[PDB]
Amino acid sequence: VNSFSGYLKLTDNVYIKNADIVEEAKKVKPTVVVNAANVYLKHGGGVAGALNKATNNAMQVESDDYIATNGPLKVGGSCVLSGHNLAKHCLHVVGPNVNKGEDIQLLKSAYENFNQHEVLLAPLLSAGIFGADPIHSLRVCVDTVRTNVYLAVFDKNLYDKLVSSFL
Ligand SMILES: C[C@@H](O)CNc1cc(N2CC3(CCC3)[C@@](F)(C(=O)O)C2)ncn1
Repeated sequence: VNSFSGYLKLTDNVYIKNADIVEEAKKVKPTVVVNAANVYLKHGGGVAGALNKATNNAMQVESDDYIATNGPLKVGGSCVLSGHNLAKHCLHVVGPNVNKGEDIQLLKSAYENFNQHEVLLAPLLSAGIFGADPIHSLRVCVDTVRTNVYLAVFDKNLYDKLVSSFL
């Protein structure tokens, strides 16, 4: 038993809700919140901009030190950093950004990072400003992640569409 409330169950291990991942995180304080990161951990907009703002920019400060030490992530890769006031940990995961021409097949590799964590609160990778089809992203999530994933979908309209088209 865990504290996630109001999710629709899609599969044995994947759950979905219409929620602001930021407000979902502040209430649940999950062990892991997933950020829709880029390789530079520049958290300017989309989910990343919203998460970072909710930490009062502490996420960005920590991220800049991480990059200064380690260099950029790989597309399809991830790193674990602090969850600040939102979660114990933040798993920064880089899905491909279609608006940069990145290969969509890397979306599966991105979701594989979730399997290193028993339970996660997460957005749909490569959705929103990353330019991928959220329905494809949901399919890859279901077909790749084996651990327990609670997906927060900000837009009520897309949420309804994802549920209604889910196979
Ligand atoms: C209130 C909002 O500002 C932040 N709260 C969100 C956003 C979100 N999206 C997902 C997405 C990141 C990968 C696709 C995104 F960038 C996009 O849909 O463009 C933003 N998902 C959950 N909560």
